[PDB]
Amino acid sequence: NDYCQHFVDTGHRPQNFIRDIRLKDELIAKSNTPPMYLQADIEAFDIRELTPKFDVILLEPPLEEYYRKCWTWDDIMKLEIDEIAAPRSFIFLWCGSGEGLDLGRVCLRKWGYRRCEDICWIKTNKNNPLDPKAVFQRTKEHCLMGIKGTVDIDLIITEEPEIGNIEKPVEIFHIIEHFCLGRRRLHLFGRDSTIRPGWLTVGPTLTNSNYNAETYASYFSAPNSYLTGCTEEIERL
Amino acid sequence: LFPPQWICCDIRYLDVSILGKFAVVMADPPWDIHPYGTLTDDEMRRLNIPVLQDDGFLFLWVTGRAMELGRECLNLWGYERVDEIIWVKTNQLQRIIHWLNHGKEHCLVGVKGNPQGFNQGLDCDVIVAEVRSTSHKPDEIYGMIERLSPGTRKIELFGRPHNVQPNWITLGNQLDGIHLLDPDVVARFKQRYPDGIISK
Ligand SMILES: Nc1ncnc2c1ncn2[C@@H]1O[C@H](CN(CCNc2ncnc3c2ncn3[C@@H]2O[C@H](CO)[C@@H](O)[C@H]2O)CC[C@H](N)C(=O)O)[C@@H](O)[C@H]1O
Repeated sequence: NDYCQHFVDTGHRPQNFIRDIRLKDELIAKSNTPPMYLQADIEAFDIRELTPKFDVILLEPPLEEYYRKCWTWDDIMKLEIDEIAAPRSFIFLWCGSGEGLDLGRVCLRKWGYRRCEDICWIKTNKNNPLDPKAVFQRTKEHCLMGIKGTVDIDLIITEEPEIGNIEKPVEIFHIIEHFCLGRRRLHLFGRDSTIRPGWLTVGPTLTNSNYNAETYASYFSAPNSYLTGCTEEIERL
Repeated sequence: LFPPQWICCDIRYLDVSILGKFAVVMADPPWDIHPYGTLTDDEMRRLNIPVLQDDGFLFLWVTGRAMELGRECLNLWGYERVDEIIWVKTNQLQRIIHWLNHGKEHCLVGVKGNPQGFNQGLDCDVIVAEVRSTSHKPDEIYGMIERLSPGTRKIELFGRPHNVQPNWITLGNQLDGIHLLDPDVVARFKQRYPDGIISK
């Protein structure tokens, strides 16, 4: 059965027809720092104030293409991500499906990472059967994984969200957390709706803030400076 | 011609200028990713892709670090990457098969020049199709390529015998001999290769 032909015939995307650990999530949840968040206009904001250096950065700038303030790849590329990333650390960069697939890789290289996974968010249209340069209908987005220093699959499948909904699948958080990469986790351009235990969310649309660098850093003082996020908390007194 | 045509060769040494111009180029190169016969990064860069097209599309399979290197070659060869096809690899029951398990392979889409009269936007950028033998890419890509550019000349690089299709010329070192029917090509091949085959 040719699902490409079927989509030409009927409009049902080929991905519509793809068919179809607990203890770990529990250790992740016990290990999680309280959610912390900070309203900041990131164009105007000195990210160096975000300390300590992060083990994981999730970067979700609002691209023009999500809306059919927007950030161009010009703005993104000028972010000083490398000044807040721990010497060994990871980045997850949402790149969309256009030129971001190329310009996001330049970014990763500019900030000192190499790509090790290309995670694809494939969008079904079961409930509802173009860029000028596009050759094809674009039905997916890419989240690039980068590493600097020395169970899950690289696909997320969900239904296409309603128009004007720019939220990315919460599954990206489970994939990141299941890598057990460290507990300093930063979400740049997160939102009220994305705040989440074990994460520091920084974005311009947050309506409240509770971030305090000293308080935040106290979650990772000894004996907890090197925990992976997937181990039992270290016993005290 | 129109039926399948092919040329067993080493694509490094074939004077591909004898083949003329194609509306679409597809390639599945044996990138030297860190087992069974590869091309070095420099050999890949030096491939004489630029003579194959004036205006049209390149389809370039990539995996691993070829995702970045293939973008280099793609740009060096004179293309702009305008799309990226994802083949979701399934079994016969439509279930998906370092840090993450890989459920897919990638096919970069480059444009060169200004193509006109292609039916852009008929297919979507996701393929869902059954894994066959190792490295055997899905046949759906030929239907997508045919709807996009019906009846035009097309050329596949690093094809195996099962890759040969109508309107395509397949080059690869595991093809059986030389099978050419387009008289223009037959004439240019006999001029350049009177005694049959050469190197460097
Ligand atoms: N100098 C030369 N001149 C002319 N021909 C040459 C020259 N050298 C070599 N050849 C011939 O090219 C052909 C190349 N085939 C190999 C193409 N690449 C790849 N190899 C290996 N794994 C690949 C891969 N792609 C994707 N994966 C996936 O990745 C994982 C492991 O990496 C796995 O999960 C894989 O699944 C082309 C296949 C052809 N499209 C089909 O559809 O069968 C083959 O015949 C060679 O002799």
